[PDB]
Amino acid sequence: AEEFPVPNGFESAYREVDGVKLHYVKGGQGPLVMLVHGFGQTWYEWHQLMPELAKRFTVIAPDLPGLGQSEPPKTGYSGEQVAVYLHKLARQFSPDRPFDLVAHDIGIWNTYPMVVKNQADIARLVYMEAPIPDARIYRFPAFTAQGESLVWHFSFFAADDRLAETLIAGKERFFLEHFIKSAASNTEVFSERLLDLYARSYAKPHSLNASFEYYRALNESVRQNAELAKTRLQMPTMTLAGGGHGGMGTFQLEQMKAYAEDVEGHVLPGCGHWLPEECAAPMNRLVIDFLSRGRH
Amino acid sequence: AEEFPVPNGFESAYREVDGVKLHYVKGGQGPLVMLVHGFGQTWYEWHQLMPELAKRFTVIAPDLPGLGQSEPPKTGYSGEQVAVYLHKLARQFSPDRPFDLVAHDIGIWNTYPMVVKNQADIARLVYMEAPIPDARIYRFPAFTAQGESLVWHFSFFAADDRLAETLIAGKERFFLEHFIKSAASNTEVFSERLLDLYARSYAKPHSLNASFEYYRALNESVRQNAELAKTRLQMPTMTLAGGGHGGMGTFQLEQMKAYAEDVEGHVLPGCGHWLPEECAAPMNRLVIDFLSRGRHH
Repeated sequence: AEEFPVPNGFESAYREVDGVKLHYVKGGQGPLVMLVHGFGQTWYEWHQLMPELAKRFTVIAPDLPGLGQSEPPKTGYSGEQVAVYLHKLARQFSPDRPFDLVAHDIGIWNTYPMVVKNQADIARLVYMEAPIPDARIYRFPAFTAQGESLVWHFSFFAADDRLAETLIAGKERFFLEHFIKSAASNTEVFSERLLDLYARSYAKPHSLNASFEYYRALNESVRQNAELAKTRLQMPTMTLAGGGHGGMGTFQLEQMKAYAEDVEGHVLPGCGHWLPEECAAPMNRLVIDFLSRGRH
Repeated sequence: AEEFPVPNGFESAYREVDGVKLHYVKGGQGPLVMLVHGFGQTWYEWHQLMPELAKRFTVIAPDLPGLGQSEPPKTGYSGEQVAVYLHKLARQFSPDRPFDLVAHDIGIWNTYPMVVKNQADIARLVYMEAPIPDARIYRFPAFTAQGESLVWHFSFFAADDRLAETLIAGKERFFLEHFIKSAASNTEVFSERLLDLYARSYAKPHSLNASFEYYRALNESVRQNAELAKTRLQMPTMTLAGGGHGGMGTFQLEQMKAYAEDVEGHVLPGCGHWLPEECAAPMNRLVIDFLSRGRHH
């Protein structure tokens, strides 16, 4: 059974990586591009980009460990631990050539360490809508003169006593709608059917827990990255951020400048946090053009 | 019915104030001292301090509107609106003489406006463990490297769609134990028995909603206080703060210095947010001593 409809010409499949059964959807021909989703979502957030990208690239979109249809990690949920699974998965399909990486939301947390540690393996990098975990996150305000801040959920999700699972269980559909729409500019793209699909997936008890374990490991990820960041990224990089309600604005590019020698960035007016769904056409265009500057 | 045990020699009663029935516990003789609780709690947090004060003062401890056994406010939940109820209540019992005020947590939010607008009615003031609503609250971090963010719950509670009530309804007892203990240094004082009492009270549906309305009005309270703070507090004031896990530390006194001409502050080591329960002996002593510098029975 599939949690989300697979696009025509793609296959839903599984690979064991270090004893963890990872789910992915894969299609196309050419050099490999890996697309990595974030919280509240699955591989499916890429379903509109995948068909167009598959015209020029072999495209793979995995479910993060514990989410979608992927087994939980056996090591842990820190960025460095999770990135190993994603790196080895990619290498199973692109052993002889570097591959491209596109990541969104906590997809960034779960890929950065494998990028900085295996630079020869990464041809081009696209990062959108999420801080790389570092001391910058400790400056985000708890509360704003407009109400809810962007990242108060960091503390909610990281809290012990299984605070988040306990409060959210039985109300996954309600919570996810509030969470997604509150960080959106374009709330309409999130139909009741779409939210139904996402809620059913993350409502699996192991997935609801997995979701929050990423946040419970965030400080550890920050400590890990403090060491990793001593080495700058050298591959061509592009950042994307939403310029509307819910988006990161200039933060995305400004942070990445401290990490990457060769980076260009765009802020998309009228778009919030969920770029692939809120602003699919221009996001898809920018990603395709950026990756197509290389061999394909 | 009483949600919490009234101390010997005290009475539990009600007073209608501007159409709102407020519950309070009262005892003792002498000048009036009003003690105002905050979130997650009721008048009962003061129950160990009350008998001691009542030896020298008339002591009144009301339930905040909508919380404990008090009706919700009819006007609104902003500090200025709620402060009217508390000021009028106090003044029914002390119409011809100034009274003392002790406030904890959102008790501060709900009293600061009536203090600044009626300075002659307030003899002495003790504030503990909460920021006065102003621009400083927008600088607290959402997420910390060590321990936990002190005020991330502001956003949770203020969120639209009744996010907090919807998630917490039916799970009040679980949520309150986590909330209280995560903001405590001495977690051991929060026995299951005591937590049962507090949770039962704020589980009343109107109380759960009321709790969050105070946070939904926080920005409005900030805007109100921006005008009010143009006049400094002139009466003797004391701040207390926990120095341990969950406490405000030096922030309490540092902010109060911007509001008060006459302030002394204390940070209590090994104590978190819940001073009256976590550190009863030193907190009670500091409060009784400070209030007893003024005229008392």
